[PDB]
Amino acid sequence: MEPTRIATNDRLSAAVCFDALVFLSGQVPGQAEDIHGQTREVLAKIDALLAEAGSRKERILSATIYLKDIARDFAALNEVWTQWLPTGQAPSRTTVQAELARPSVLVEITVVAARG
Amino acid sequence: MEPTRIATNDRLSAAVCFDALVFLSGQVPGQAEDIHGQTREVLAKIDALLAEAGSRKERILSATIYLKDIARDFAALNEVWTQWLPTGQAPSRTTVQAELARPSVLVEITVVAARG
Amino acid sequence: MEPTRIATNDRLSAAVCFDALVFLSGQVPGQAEDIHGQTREVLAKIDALLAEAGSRKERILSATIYLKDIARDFAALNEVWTQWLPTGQAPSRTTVQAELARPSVLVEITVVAARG
Repeated sequence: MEPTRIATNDRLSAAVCFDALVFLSGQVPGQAEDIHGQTREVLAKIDALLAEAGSRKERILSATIYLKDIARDFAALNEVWTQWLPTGQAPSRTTVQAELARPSVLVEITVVAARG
Repeated sequence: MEPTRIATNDRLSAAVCFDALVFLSGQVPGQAEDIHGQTREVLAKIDALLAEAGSRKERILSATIYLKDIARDFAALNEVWTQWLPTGQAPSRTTVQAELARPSVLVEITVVAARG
Repeated sequence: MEPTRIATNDRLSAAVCFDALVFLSGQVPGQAEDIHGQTREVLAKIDALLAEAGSRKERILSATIYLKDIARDFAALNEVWTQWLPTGQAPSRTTVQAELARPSVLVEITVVAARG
């Protein structure tokens, strides 16, 4: 009956759990400068937060994927994304263009998942 | 306790169901080139997925509506949207501008709904 | 087993409740023209809708924050946002750039929360 939080700072919590649902903050890349690397890094951060929250990649319910330049980077995003997903178990998905908080960030992904 | 999926490909599932919730992938138009036609087509695709997932238009919980050109197309979007909705039963809604994966796509809508 | 609605018009309901979840429509500012004022006003509108829906600021699960100009206004948004949040209880959050329905709107925030 109470939300619980993982990795809280003054602006956000990396994850909020409520009953059987896990809400992740939008994840941004690490040090990669290129789209492939950055997508890999975002997805790695998501996989770790899912684990910490009692979920897993197979239990993702929805992902919204924000690309700084969707025309330029959609193909690379899809390549890395499809490799990362568990086979036959893709979530619902929406991919749109949006500038992110820093101009060097090319990709940000926000996930909602089911706790196990 | 397990998500189920409808129309899964290598990138996404058109719908993911979990308990009493239905998460739809962002729906894009069919063959229409114009905003009115494209909005009608997106909403038709949503109505079919709601049916397949055990929901209905009256049970939509939230919609995020992405317009390639919000200044240009907000009025047309609203015309078609309000016609399509069941009377007195509009969902929560957010409408923002975002380029979609192809430049010819003017509108994309992502819905979360309650299973019946 | 049925969604309930708060403040329904022909396009949207300000809030939709379903079981223990509250889905708010994207909230836009009041009369403020500046980013600080507009953010304060959006957050005030959210706090009122949370109250009406049986929730509260401490029970927010996720927020998506849309900025017309993320480079310009991210710092001001964060200042007001962090002041408004209950201490140690920040939600999951995603902040991206998107033009809103009127050019004078600088900020719009969409919240999902847990009913108490």
